[PDB]
Amino acid sequence: MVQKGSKVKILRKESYWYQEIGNVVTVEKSGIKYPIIVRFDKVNYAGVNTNNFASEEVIEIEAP
Amino acid sequence: TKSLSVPFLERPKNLDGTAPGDVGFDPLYISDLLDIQWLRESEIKHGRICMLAAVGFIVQEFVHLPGEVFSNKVAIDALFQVPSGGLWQIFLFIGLLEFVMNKGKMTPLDMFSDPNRKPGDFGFDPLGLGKDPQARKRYEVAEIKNGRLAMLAVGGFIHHMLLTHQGVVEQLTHFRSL
Amino acid sequence: AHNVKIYDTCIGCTQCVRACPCDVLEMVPWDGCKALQIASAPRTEDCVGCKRCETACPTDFLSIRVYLGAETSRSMGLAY
Amino acid sequence: EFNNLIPCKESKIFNKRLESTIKKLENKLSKYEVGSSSYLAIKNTINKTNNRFHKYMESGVLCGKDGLPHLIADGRWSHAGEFVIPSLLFIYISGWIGWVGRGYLSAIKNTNKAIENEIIIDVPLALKFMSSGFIWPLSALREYTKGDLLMKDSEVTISPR
Amino acid sequence: MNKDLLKYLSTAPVLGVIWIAITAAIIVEFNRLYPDALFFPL
Amino acid sequence: RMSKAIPFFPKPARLDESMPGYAGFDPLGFSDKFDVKFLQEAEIKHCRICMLAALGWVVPEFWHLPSEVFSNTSPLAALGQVPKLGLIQILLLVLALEAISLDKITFHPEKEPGDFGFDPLGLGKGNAKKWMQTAELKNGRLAMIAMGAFFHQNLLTNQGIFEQLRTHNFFPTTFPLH
Ligand code: CLA
Ligand code: CLA
Ligand code: CLA
Ligand SMILES: CC1=C(/C=C/C(C)=C/C=C/C(C)=C/C=C/C=C(C)/C=C/C=C(C)/C=C/C2=C(C)C[C@@H](O)CC2(C)C)C(C)(C)C[C@H](O)C1
Ligand SMILES: CC1=C(/C=C/C(C)=C/C=C/C(C)=C\C=C\C=C(C)\C=C\C=C(C)\C=C\C2=C(C)CCCC2(C)C)C(C)(C)CCC1
Ligand SMILES: CCCCCCCCCCCCO[C@@H]1O[C@H](CO)[C@@H](O[C@H]2O[C@H](CO)[C@@H](O)[C@H](O)[C@H]2O)[C@H](O)[C@H]1O
Repeated sequence: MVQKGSKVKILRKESYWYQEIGNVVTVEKSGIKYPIIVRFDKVNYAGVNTNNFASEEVIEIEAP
Repeated sequence: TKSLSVPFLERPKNLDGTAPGDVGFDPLYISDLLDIQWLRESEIKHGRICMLAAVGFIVQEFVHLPGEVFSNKVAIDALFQVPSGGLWQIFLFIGLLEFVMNKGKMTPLDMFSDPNRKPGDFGFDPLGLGKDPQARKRYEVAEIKNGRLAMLAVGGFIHHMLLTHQGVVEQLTHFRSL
Repeated sequence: AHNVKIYDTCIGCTQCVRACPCDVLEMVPWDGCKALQIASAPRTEDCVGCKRCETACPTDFLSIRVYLGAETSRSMGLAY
Repeated sequence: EFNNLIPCKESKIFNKRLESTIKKLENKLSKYEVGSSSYLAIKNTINKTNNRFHKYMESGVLCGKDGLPHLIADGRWSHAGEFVIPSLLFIYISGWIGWVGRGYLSAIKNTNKAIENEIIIDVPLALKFMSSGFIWPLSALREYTKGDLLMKDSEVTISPR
Repeated sequence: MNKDLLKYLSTAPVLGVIWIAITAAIIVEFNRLYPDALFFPL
Repeated sequence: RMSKAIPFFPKPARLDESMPGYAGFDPLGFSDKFDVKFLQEAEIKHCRICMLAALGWVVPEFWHLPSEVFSNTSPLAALGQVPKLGLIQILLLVLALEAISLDKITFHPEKEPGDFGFDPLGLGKGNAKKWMQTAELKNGRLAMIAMGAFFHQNLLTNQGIFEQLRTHNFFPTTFPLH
């Protein structure tokens, strides 16, 4: 289960962080189309280091 | 808080007075730039080479192997006289020693990876001269002090030979000033 | 006119609407995000295609997109 | 082979170049007084020029019809000093620089100062890596066979295709 | 030696210049003492 | 834990004592990256080529085929002297044999490395398989080293091995060749 503190690999192809690992910051309730908030070490081209993903778009690596 | 040998300077943090030869001498604070374990190993190794080299310089002035190739009583000139093929065999044998003695761990990153590895200690005491703990501790300091002295001596011997082109003893007996 | 589209990754931050100098965009109610709103482009006949909206958008990739299209006096920004 | 070339010591054009170069310098020398700083400077150039031409003559480097040294870089060992030996020297040095630089980069990534240590170098850490470069070929080879040299293709970011 | 000063001497451009200057000096000094090495002598 | 051949290095992870010719010698660790069966096949193929090559390098010095064309005791010179049609036939055999090895490794990966089912006399059948398997590799490894010697020395001397030893042509006066 993806939850706060999980390390996840990104599977969204249009993402700056495609195939990279980020840290889950929060998971939103339900009904939200992209509830998994992930933070990254690298900034993208716009200068941001956080993005929202669906469950389909991520896969867990580490447990917490 | 101060160095023992240079009393107006703060003691270098990595010199704790434990290691043999330590009188807190590091006024340039090199032991802050470089790893102290690697520095200690390097110091002993430079010392052991120079001890042999010092003896080498003298004995080569008197004793020789057979042949005119192994003549020449000036050590720096003898380097270019002897067979070059022989120097390669020494070099490659030293290479093998360096590899085996250090168990293939030859850099500051890995040489002291094993906790038991201590600078200069290759477990070489055939005759068992350092069986007594107290005697060995004295010998550790004597080894370093003699190595330090031999380093400066060999520095002399070489520069004297470059200046005169005479042997060590030849120069003393026939001392010519500048 | 230029085409402006808003995709469902919008997080309803309002920054595109605030950035727009031609009042092309507005926020409308939505269920899809925590902010309970989405950007909308009801007045694209006034869009000049400056792309300030896209500059403002924090999502990766963008949630608002401007496809430059058929030019008009409005879109070319002519005062003559 | 190399019938279009000749050893520079056998070359008449190469020798004429020496003569003409010196002849120019001796004309320049005649404008100054013996013992003057200018005179001594020109003399040093004359000596240096002579040394260069004689060094090349004694080397067995080949000369073209222009009377200039031409280097052979096809791999034959009689011209190893012209390219192969310089090449080995370059690879050894350049590989060292690369290897120790790669090692430092990886070390600081395992810290909180991953970015700071790129613009403000951790000099002790850097010197440790720089000191360890002398066996970079073996290090690199073992790292390759261990599977520590390369990331998997699936672990590196790519754009859409 | 002062830690803040040492930190300043560790900045990229200062180390950059010092290291390049030493390297450049080494090449200059090799060419000053062993000039005109078109090839390795053997 | 540790390699037998290099006691201060770790045991190669993907090699075992059960393998023929095992001495735990893989310091560069090629067995970690590349497929071990493939390396074992490759080693055996080199072994077999070099054993024939080594023997073939020396036998002509003692006895050769009855002609002038097959009389060159320098093997690399002999290659230029002998009939081209003869060399073509040797090549076609080699190509035929490699077609069979290709077929083995492609369509029969179950088979043991080096196993072409060739044991007419049943020498390594019963309780001598392990022994002969090791003997094959040890003799092959020796021949591989020997072929390094033979090839490079012939290049220098343009003589057979026994001709070199007899004339005492021990040192290179001919390098560089080109
Ligand atoms: C194949 C041969 C071989 C191999 C594999 C080794 C391997 C090693 N040597 Mg050994 N060494 C060798 C031959 C070899 N050595 C020979 C023939 C001698 C002369 C007897 C030495 C004398 C020697 C000394 C004195 C030391 C080593 C050290 C080492 C270790 C570090 C090597 C290094 O970083 O060098 C790469 C070289 C450099 C990073 C810089 C030096 C550059 C050249 C080679 C020499 C510099 C001369 C110059 C005058 C220095 C002073 C300049 C100025 C400051 C005044 C490593 C285990 C060191 C050690 O164990 O430290 C803990 C060490 O201090 N070796
Ligand atoms: C340790 C540093 C390091 C290493 C190991 C590499 C390695 C590589 N580079 Mg990269 N590169 C680097 C730094 C490095 N680079 C820097 C600083 C730049 C900005 C100029 C680049 C810009 C660059 C480009 C544009 C390209 C490469 C390419 C490559 C690859 C082929 C070789 C090459 O073309 O180099 C060429 C690189 C240069 C000429 C740049 C100079 C390298 C500097 C001098 C190294 C800096 C060393 C560093 C300051 C040392 C500090 C260490 C100390 C603190 C311990 C190879 C993977 C090529 C590639 O992708 O091939 C597949 C390629 O096209 N590099
Ligand atoms: C020539 C090919 C060859 C091959 C494929 C092998 C393969 C093997 N050996 Mg053997 N070995 C060989 C020659 C070879 N050996 C020789 C000549 C000796 C005598 C010293 C030995 C002595 C030996 C011992 C004592 C042991 C092995 C072991 C092994 C196994 C693990 C080590 C390894 O992966 O080595 C692969 C390494 C290489 C192929 C050498 C690296 C080559 C260089 C660095 C690269 C470039 C080479 C060259 C220029 C390329 C030319 C290409 C060609 C087209 C011309 C593996 C099956 C171990 C084992 O467990 O046995 C089952 C073991 O304990 N070998
Ligand atoms: C040519 C021919 C001759 C044959 C020559 C032949 C037989 C003579 C061969 C002599 C050899 C065996 C001497 C061996 C040389 C020994 C060397 C000099 C040892 C190096 C030690 C190092 C310097 C250790 C340093 C270190 C130590 C201190 C500590 C470690 O930690 C680090 C290292 C860095 C390894 C003759 C005689 C017949 C005459 C004829 O006319 C022509
Ligand atoms: C010999 C010779 C020649 C030729 C040559 C050739 C032809 C070569 C080739 C080569 C090749 C064809 C190669 C390839 C390769 C590939 C690859 C793939 C690579 C890789 C690499 C890497 C990966 C590396 C890395 C590193 C290191 C190791 C160090 C530091 C840095 C770095 C990290 C970068 C000539 C005639 C000129 C001259 C004479 C001699
Ligand atoms: C057919 C060609 C025949 C010629 C081959 C010649 C090569 C002979 C190989 C000797 C064995 C080398 O074995 C190799 O040693 C080096 C140390 O030197 C080891 O290297 C290890 O230590 C070094 C320094 O000590 C570290 O920088 C490195 O990170 C680490 O991997 C390798 O793990 C090992 O694989």
